[PDB]
Amino acid sequence: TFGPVFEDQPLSVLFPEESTEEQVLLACRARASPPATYRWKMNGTEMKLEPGSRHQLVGGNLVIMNPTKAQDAGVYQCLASNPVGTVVSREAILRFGFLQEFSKEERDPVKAHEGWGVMLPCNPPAHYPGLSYRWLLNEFPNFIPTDGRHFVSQTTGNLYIARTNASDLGNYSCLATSHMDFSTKSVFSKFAQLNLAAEDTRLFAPSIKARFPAETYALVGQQVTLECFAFGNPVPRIKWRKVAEPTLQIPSVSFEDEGTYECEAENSKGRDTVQGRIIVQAQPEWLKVISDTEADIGSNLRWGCAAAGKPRPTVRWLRNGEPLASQNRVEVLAGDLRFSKLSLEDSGMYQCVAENKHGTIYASAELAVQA
Repeated sequence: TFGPVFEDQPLSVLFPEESTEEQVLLACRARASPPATYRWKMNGTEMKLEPGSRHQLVGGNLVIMNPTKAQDAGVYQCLASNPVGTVVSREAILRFGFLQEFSKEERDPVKAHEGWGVMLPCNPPAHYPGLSYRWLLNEFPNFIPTDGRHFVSQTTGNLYIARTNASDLGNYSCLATSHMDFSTKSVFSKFAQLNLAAEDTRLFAPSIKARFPAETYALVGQQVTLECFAFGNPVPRIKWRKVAEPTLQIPSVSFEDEGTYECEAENSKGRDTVQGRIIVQAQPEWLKVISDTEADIGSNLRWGCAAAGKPRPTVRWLRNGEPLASQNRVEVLAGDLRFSKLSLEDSGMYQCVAENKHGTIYASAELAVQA
């Protein structure tokens, strides 16, 4: 006979607001002898799963009836125990995917001058997760092309023109698109009128008005997009370097791509520059983990775990899914479990828990003290 070994664990779920399914599963199972009983935790609080209930346990599996952001969004964790002891699953995040439509309330007039640079605000509906942004001239689907006189941000979704013309006269609408697992959804706004008053004849050294953060935090492998677009006359040219498009794309980052990046808006009259720093981070991943150990009574044990990733993660310890700190019999150091002479009250499940700002991983094993 033996203690619980996880055969499947809950993974984070993006339940789309809408949906046909009137429920949401969070999987969990463990092989154990005798058969393993299950418990659940939400946001750190334990779950009441009861008879005539809405939070239903189906043999290890958590099934939540009619889920809502306002009631169900959060962090869930499975707990698998039997006479031998408890182990705890990875945390799974339950999030809700939605996109509202723009207000049927008309847009604020945005009037500028010909030759002047002008920004048109998207100001988009409530949404999760992040969106694509395109803009529309007069009708649908009459798209604005991104060419250098035009720029649509993928943060704010605001349209930018560096210099206005006679060709830019018309009505404008922001089209927000959400991409999720089984559905794309595009919503667009009421049409704002761009009025263009008397032509300015003057020239302006470029001013960057679409910047990118002082610092940008990304994981290894992530796509990275820094935005840099500038007002100016004549139409400024975007230049990038490490210390020719307005957005610098990094298809998959390695650690080398860390450092200060510089954007140069430069027309013939001057140059505006902007500097930001990319920090390359990484998830905790298991370098070494504890194994099911069979030990004699009164013996000693050197147990250990270590994890990679930036920043260097912190190794916790759990006994039967309970925060373990150093105590009479047991010694604790970062990722080290030293048993100063074993008792039978040690025969249980143990886990090491490595974690940083980016994630928390788990590794478990059974201790069996024998005579």
